[PDB]
Order: sequence, then structure tokens, then C-alpha cells
Amino acid sequence: AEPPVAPGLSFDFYWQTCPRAESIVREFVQEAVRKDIGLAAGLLRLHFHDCFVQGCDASVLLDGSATGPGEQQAPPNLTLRPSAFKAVNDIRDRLERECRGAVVSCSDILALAARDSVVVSGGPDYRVPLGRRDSRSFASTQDVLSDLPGPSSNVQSLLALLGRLGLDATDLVTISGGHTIGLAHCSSFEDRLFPRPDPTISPTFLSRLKRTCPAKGTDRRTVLDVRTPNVFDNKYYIDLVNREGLFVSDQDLFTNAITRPIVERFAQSQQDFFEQFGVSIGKMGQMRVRTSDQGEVRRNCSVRNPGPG
Amino acid sequence: AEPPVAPGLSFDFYWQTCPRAESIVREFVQEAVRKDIGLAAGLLRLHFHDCFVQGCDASVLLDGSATGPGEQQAPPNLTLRPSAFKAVNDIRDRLERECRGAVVSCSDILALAARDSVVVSGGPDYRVPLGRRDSRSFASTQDVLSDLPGPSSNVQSLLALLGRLGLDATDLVTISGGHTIGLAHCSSFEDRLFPRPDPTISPTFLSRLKRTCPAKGTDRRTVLDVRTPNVFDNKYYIDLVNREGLFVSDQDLFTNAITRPIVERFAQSQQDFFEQFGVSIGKMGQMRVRTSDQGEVRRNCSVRNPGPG
Ligand code: HEM
Ligand code: HEM
Ligand SMILES: [Ca+2]
Ligand SMILES: [Ca+2]
Ligand code: NA
Ligand code: NA
Repeated sequence: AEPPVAPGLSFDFYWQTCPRAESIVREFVQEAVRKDIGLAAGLLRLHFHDCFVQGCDASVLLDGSATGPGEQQAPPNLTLRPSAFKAVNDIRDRLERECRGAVVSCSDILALAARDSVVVSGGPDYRVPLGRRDSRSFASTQDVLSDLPGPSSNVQSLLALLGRLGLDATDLVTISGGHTIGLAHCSSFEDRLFPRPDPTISPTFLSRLKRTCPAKGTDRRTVLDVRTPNVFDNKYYIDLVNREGLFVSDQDLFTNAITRPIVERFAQSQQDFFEQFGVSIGKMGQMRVRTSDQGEVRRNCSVRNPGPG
Repeated sequence: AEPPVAPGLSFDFYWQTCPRAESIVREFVQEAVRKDIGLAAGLLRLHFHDCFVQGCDASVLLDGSATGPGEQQAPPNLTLRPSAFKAVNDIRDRLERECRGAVVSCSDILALAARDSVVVSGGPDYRVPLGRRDSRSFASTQDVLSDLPGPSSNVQSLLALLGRLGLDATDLVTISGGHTIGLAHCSSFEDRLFPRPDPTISPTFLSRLKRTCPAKGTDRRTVLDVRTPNVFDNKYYIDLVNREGLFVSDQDLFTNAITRPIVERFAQSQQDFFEQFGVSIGKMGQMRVRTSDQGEVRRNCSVRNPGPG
């Protein structure tokens, strides 16, 4: 289906101003991901990360923002892929060239690139509402701490957070499917291994995880989806059913009575998952967006447009 | 004379790496100032401003820093010239091209551009110690408030602040000579007019100032040096002797017994002023600098070099 459109946004927002905008972003992503498969996961996560930190307003792309491109102090689980930040900037440049001006916002680029990353990885092609404006407000560590969901959080905590932000249980289970591709550093799940193992981890999976992260503090990464690491599909839900979810936030989806039925549904039908994904990710991608007068269209995603006004 | 060199810095720091660096900066400034005379004042003040806020480390050039290029909330007296930020970036780009790589730091560019701005405005040609590194730390409003001297401050307060930062009374009187060029917004001196006029302002000058700023809150600017607004010379000291200094920080230099003799000396001999300027501005330009491992060489002055390390 198609996601509900928030006030101010619309599909084909650039139809008149820059009709080929979406094609340019896709063509760039296709080539970029071909050269670096992990870029797809990076871009997809970047969109998610940004959306939760203050809203889908490209705030985390700013150098002045916590977890932004110049961040070197944050732990592995809070540091985004450098190539993801770079890709967005490159796309922005290419778009300015194509549109004969800075018409497309970095916020929209994030939404489009994420969609294309999914498509390029074998996922569903869904429509993306456009018209978001870029924020001139930097994200503080406080913003990150209060709005960004952590991997150690259970479904109860996540439903509360997402509830405040306008997403329901279905959205939670659905957007969590983003973990069907990508990597995770030991630090993000080592607490499920030490001191004592999480009883929800299947014995076989535990042995595997202990090999990857022999002790707390191990500097190593592993795949989020043990079955198909780089293919966007429903295998992530099958992992959960088999007690092979990496994070507590992953596995608890199968443990919790409220989310369990949805997990089982998606595990049984990839089509059910794909159809719902475009809707739920569409809703996530419209959280607290800046419209028209609320933001600007950056000439460089890393910085706010210079000038007194 | 030549200013004392701080540990880590040296004249001709780029002699081997990029010998023509200094020539490129001058040539750019000469042309840029020709097109926009006010740019000289902008660059000169930018160097001063940056040096006091945390140290001569180009921190204020960062978009993430208070009073930086993206600042739109600060009052007129705390907003630097947009063209000054732009010029520095342009110089940095030209230098990367010339040096065949990002060799020269933005911090050094600030020091050189300031020197060239003085020279182009008819001032003395002095040697500049080089080798400063760019900071990865953003300046907070707190940093600005505690280290940046305000126009309402008297000599007693200024000597205390500068004393902590390694500058003496001579340095104060000398670097204050920077006000021999440039502009100031009514907000920076309106407190000397309303509610009751500052008795140190000569009657004639007061009438003039009241015309420029009829009431508190007037959005208008005036020249810092009523005699030669755009020429770098000792006329600023002559203004002080005639009770025609714009700021309290200006006029009090003549009022205070400690600084008065130096003001009178410079008013009588421009040569005495010019010779001392290169030394004092040299000292100011080396306050709390980052050397070798302490910073980086930005590929873009507005942002910290992206990456985990
Ligand atoms: C709301 C629950 C979520 C939590 C708690 C969460 C947490 C995390 C964490 C901690 C990492 C691993 C970082 C590391 O150790 O390197 C990660 C990676 C990832 N997440 Fe999520 N995530 C969630 C939702 C999402 C959503 C909505 C998407 C987007 C559809 C998404 C896409 C990804 C991707 C693709 C990666 C891999 C990134 C890469 O390989 O660079 N996540 N997530
Ligand atoms: C330490 C005492 C100083 C104080 C309190 C001070 C204060 C200020 C203030 C408030 C302005 C006016 C801003 C406005 O209203 O638009 C200004 C402008 C200026 N200052 Fe200073 N200043 C000082 C030292 C310096 C130094 C060391 C230099 C450099 C040699 C300098 C160079 C300038 C220049 C050229 C301008 C004009 C800038 C322009 O036209 O854009 N100042 N200063
Ligand atoms: Ca997969
Ligand atoms: Ca003058
Ligand atoms: Na954001
Ligand atoms: Na500074």
C-alpha cells in the first residue's frame, strides 16, 4: 500500500521544479551500492537514526550535531558509516547540478536514498512523500539519549517511545525488518552474552556469538541477519522465530505477546512484510518533519546555510 | 620588530611544503579587498575574535561554533561579516590547489589574511609565525562570554583579561589600534548615549553619535575611526586624544593612567605604532594555539574533517 501523507508533504513534490530528482538519486545509489554493498545498510540506518533524533530533518548530517559526520567520541553503536554521510553529500551535489539549483533538501535525499537502498537490496519499491525541509538546529547528546531507541530496550519500552512518536506495534515490527541487512558491533549485544547469557538466545547461536565476541570489549562486527546478511527480505523474522535475533530489541519482538503474531505473519509471507514495509517506513520517514517555512534547503548537508538570514 | 615565537610555531613553516603559500594569500586579499574595502576590517576582526574565543585555532570558523558562519541569533555586535567567513574558505581552496593538498591550516590563513588586510589598508608589513593547527572543538556561548572582551569594558577589566591570556598594557593599547578601520553597530555603544551620555564623549562627537543612533535599538552602523575610516594608521589614537573613541574600551585607554602614555605616544608617532603593532598582534595571534598533534588541517574551514579518526 501507500503510506499516509503528512500535512505539507506530497508525492511528486518536485514534479514541476525537478521531475528527474528521484531518478538521479536511484541511479547514484545503484552504482554506489554496487561498489560498496554495505552502503545500502548505512543509508537505510542513517535515515532511521536521523528520523528518531529530533525528526526527519537531516539534523544528524550536520557536523555540529551529536553522532554527526565529525563525531569521533561516540561508542561504535552510535557512530554512523562515514560513507553514508559522504554518499548523501555526493547525491546532493549531483541533484544541484541536475535541478540547476539547490532544490531538493538533504532530508528528502535521506528518504529517497533509503528507499533506493531497499530496492537495490532486493526489497519492495514503495512511494516516498517529499517536501521535508532541513533543520538549522543541531542535535545534542540529550536529544539522542531521549529519542533514539537502544538495542537493549524491550518491546514494552519501544512501544512506549514509538507510541509518543506516532508509530504502533505493527510499525515497530515492520521497521525493525531493516535489520534484514547490515552489521552490528559486539558492543551492541555483548550484554546479552556477559556476564550471563540471555536465555532467549538459542544454544547454537550463543556459541556462534561467543566466538565473535569472546569477551566484553571485543572490537569486531557481525551480521544482523545470519541467514541473508545483504539481501532485503523477511529472513530477519525467520531469525527471530529461531531465537536468532541479535539485539534484545530484535528477539523480544518474538517474545512479546503483542508483537509475536506480526513476527510470525511476516516470517510466513514475505509479501505481507514488503507491502506493509512501504507504509510503516513511510510513517517513520515523516516523524516531526519541517515544512515550508520551518527549515531550509542546504547547499551542503554538513552545514547550515551561512548568512544572517 | 618581530614578535616572539611560541613553541611549535615558526616563520617560514611552509618553506619546504608550500613556499608560495603566503604569496597566494596576499594576492587573494589584495584583489578581494579592492572589490570590497570592508573585507579588510572583517578579516582583521575575525582573526581577533577567533583568537580570544578558545585560542587562535579557527574554532569560530566552524558552523557548529557560537558566533560561527551559521549564527543568526546573536546580536549585531557578535555577528561577524559573512564575507569574512567566505573569504577564508576561498583562500583555503586556492591554497589546496597551490600546495597540491590541504597543507595550510585555516588558523594560519586567519593570521596571514589579517596581516595582508593591514598591509593592503596602508599598514605595516610584519612577519607572521605559522604552524597553528585547527581545532576540532566547537566554541560554546559560554566560551564567548568568558574570553571575548566587550566594548563596555574599561581598561581595568581588559588588563585583567589580557593579563590572564599573556598580553600586557602595551599589547592592549596596540592591538586596539585595529579600530583604525571598520564599522560598529549602534548596539555596541548606545549605552554610552542612553539613558545619560558618557561624560568622556566630547560634546561635538556626542551630537554626531545621537544623529546616528537617535534612540536605543537603532539599526545603523558608523565608523570606528571618524578621521580615516578605511586607512590603517594612527588616527585612531588621535581620535582618543580628542575624546572621540567609539567604545568605552576605546576611550578609557586615554582615560586610564596606565594606558594613557602609550596612547599619546602612538598619537604622536605612527612609526612607533606600526613597529609595535607587528609585535603585539603577533603575540595575540599565538594565544592558546594548537600545535602538531593538537589539531588538524581542515579540508573545509566550516567543518571538522569527517571520519572516526
Ligand atoms: C527501533 C529499534 C531499533 C533499534 C533499537 C536499532 C538499533 C540499531 C543498532 C544498535 C545498530 C548497530 C550499530 C552497531 O553496533 O554498529 C543498528 C544497525 C542497523 N539498523 Fe537498526 N535499530 C532499530 C531500528 C531500525 C530501523 C527502523 C531501521 C531502518 C529500516 C534500521 C536499520 C538498521 C541497519 C540497516 C543497520 C545496519 C547499519 C550498518 O550496517 O551500517 N534500524 N540498529
Ligand atoms: C580587546 C578589545 C576589543 C574590543 C572590546 C573590541 C570590540 C569590538 C566590537 C564590539 C566591534 C563592533 C561590532 C559591531 O557592532 O558591529 C569591533 C569591531 C572591530 N574590531 Fe574590535 N575590539 C577589540 C579588539 C580588537 C582587535 C585586537 C582587533 C584586531 C586588530 C580588532 C579589530 C576590529 C575591527 C577591524 C572591527 C571592525 C569590523 C568590521 O568592520 O566588520 N578589535 N570590535
Ligand atoms: Ca536478509
Ligand atoms: Ca584609520
Ligand atoms: Na533528525
Ligand atoms: Na578560536
